[PDB]
Amino acid sequence: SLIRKKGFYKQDVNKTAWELPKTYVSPTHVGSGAYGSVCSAIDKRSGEKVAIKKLSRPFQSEIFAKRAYRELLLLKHMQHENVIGLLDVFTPASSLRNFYDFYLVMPFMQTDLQKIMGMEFSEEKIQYLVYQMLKGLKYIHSAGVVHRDLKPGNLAVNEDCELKILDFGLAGYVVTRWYRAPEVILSWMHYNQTVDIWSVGCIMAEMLTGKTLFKGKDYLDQLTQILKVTGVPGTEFVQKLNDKAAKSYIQSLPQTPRKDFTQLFPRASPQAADLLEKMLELDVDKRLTAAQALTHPFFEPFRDPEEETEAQQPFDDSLEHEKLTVDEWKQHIYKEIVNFSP
Repeated sequence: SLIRKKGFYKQDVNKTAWELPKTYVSPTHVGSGAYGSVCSAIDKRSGEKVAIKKLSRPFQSEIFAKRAYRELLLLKHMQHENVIGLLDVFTPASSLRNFYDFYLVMPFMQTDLQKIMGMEFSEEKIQYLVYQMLKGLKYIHSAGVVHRDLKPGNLAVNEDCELKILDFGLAGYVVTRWYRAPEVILSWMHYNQTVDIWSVGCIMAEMLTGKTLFKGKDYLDQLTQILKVTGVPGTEFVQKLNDKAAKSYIQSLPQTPRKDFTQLFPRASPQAADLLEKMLELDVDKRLTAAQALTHPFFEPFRDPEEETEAQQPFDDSLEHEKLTVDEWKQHIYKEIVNFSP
């Protein structure tokens, strides 16, 4: 019968109370978000700086509980240098009655691409960063997991430009959708894993030019911006649309041809423009996969096939379809926390 597990101490971080194991010291506020908040801390077992995410009221609803469970399972499953992973998971709770939240411990990353975007990117820096993005995507895709909301704010980077993908596998009024694939925005055919490769294309274009590639105040406005770049698609593509109205709209447009991408991107190398052309492709069956993109000459200076690993096993969340009670989800989560091993 306890207030918290032995070896836990209570401390305020960013004016909220955290409960941490003795082994994590000097907690320092990093940020507050939609599902929790993050601090940095020193693991006195090594002196390594780590990030700790405190989940905020994950058991407030079945929705939040389910997301918390899936996130924990996803982070545990993936084992790849360019995919954010878990060093540790803990809760101060001593029982289910006491179980209100838990904490994820992760490699500390200084910043993210959104924060350093606009700063000047040599093509070498773009090669390096995009290569790492694509290795991470190859890996999660190979486990049957897509990101679906890849954007610069989800790409963590450190001082050495090492990169890790955040917030994968967890995907109104007018939220920004600048990096989302057209087939997702318009739901005009079913998407495959290359939805994320569209996003890579958008992010790479922005690193090249300094400007967001596509914006728009509504979906049709954004589509108009996209077609300025892709050209109005022809017969092979149009036949694949499952939205009759969208098809008719496309067939009724001024039928403006695509590219030249070396003209659209006047400062890009031929290999950069060629890769962009193959990622910013409306046809989801022709768009490059991550594995294919990694073989492109743009990455020749950095390519190491040995680093381009696949997940040995598919991500398997049996309870993904299940509708359980918060108490039931708690037990599942509670169990998953105990079983963890670094």
